[PDB]
Amino acid sequence: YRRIIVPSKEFCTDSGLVVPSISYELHKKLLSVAEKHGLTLERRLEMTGVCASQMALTLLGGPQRPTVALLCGPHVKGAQGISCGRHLANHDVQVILFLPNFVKMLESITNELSLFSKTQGQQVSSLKDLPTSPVDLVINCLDCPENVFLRDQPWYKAAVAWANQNRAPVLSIDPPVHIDAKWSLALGLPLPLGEHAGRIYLCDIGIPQQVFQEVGINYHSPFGCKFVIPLHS
Amino acid sequence: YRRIIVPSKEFCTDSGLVVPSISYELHKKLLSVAEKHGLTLERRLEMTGVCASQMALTLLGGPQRPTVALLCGPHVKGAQGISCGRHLANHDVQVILFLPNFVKMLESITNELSLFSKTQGQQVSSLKDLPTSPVDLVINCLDCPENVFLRDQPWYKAAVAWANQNRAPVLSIDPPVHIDAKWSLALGLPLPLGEHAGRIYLCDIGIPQQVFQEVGINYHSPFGCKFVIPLHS
Repeated sequence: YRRIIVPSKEFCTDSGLVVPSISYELHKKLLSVAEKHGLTLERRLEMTGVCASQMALTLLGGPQRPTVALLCGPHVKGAQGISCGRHLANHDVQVILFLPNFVKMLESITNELSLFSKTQGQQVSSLKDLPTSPVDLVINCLDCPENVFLRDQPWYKAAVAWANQNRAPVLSIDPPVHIDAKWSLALGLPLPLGEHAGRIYLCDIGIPQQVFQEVGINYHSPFGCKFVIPLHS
Repeated sequence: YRRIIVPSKEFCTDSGLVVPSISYELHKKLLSVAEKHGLTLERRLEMTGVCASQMALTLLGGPQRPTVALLCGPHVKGAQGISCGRHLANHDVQVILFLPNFVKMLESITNELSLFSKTQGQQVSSLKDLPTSPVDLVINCLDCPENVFLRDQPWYKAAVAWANQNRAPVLSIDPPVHIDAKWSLALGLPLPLGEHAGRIYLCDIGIPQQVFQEVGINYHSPFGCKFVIPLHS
């Protein structure tokens, strides 16, 4: 039944609990309020990396080491990818992180890269440095909602072309609404993601119940004991 | 076999991998270097809360709601308990958090309580406000290594007495070396915890391989695909 009421796609859990989508703006408002009450970006980046890497370890079978190609953009969504990549590298996954070069440094990127640099992971700026043969998993964090001209950039188009030619299944962490992912990972509550997001999962990102209430969402947890759950149309 | 070499108790994993203890001083050094490289306290508090709550949810049976009494001190170890408590509350566990009153405020406590206040959790400063009947789980975060006189304090002795009389099993998150815990949770690498720690588990707190090397530890992950693992003598 319906325990989450928003003030547009609707999903349900394995147990039948309805989880509706929220708009980009309401998701942004929710996170801002969460941040005001002490759930900082750095905290969320850390938790998102742990919980995403747990999901990806499940996708990798979770018993040579499996190989993951991580495709990150120069934005906060790409920083979430680097966190996930560091946690995977910490757990003996062969991680190759692609991130194009840029000039305007971003705090979250700088911080995640600093920790990633101390792992056995490989950071590359060229798509040619990525494996030729299909990897076990591609993780896609190339696109960000705030960069409307990002999808027109040659570097982006090449990265997408690389993912399509590799043949490994694609997990997209926190993709935008408008690469065909095998799976996609929504955070907190889903945006109205469509068929190109593939199999949709939801990740808990630490948001207390009353933060939802403050933005006019009547929220009850759809997670049970799990931090990442499958969602169905 | 031995893939973790330190410059004192030794544990092993289910698969036979040897995990040695390290001194308090080396553990402190390890985390300081981790911090220097961007693994801030706030990130670790969030991660520790997630992974400890995941462990606690397994102890709770991982399916009325289960009930947890959280006993925290006015210190960083107590802040780790509050983090675990907020994550449990987010997952529909009935959480009652004990923290005694104090005057010298602490950033980590303040930030964790701010988030916990927005959950359905209950914060209390009196032991009489805790259940009269056995709860499902007691989580102990009462003691901290930095305070040698803490155990002499009436408030602490009372809290320990409360835990001993409740009948519920006790999980101790990150206890000091010198309450008989059923299980204890070590972080990153274990201290030489003895028999009063009960069944010892190790939690991944997100520390990259090369941070260990910088403090003289030849480290290889004992975790496999798990973020919390049981250790045996």
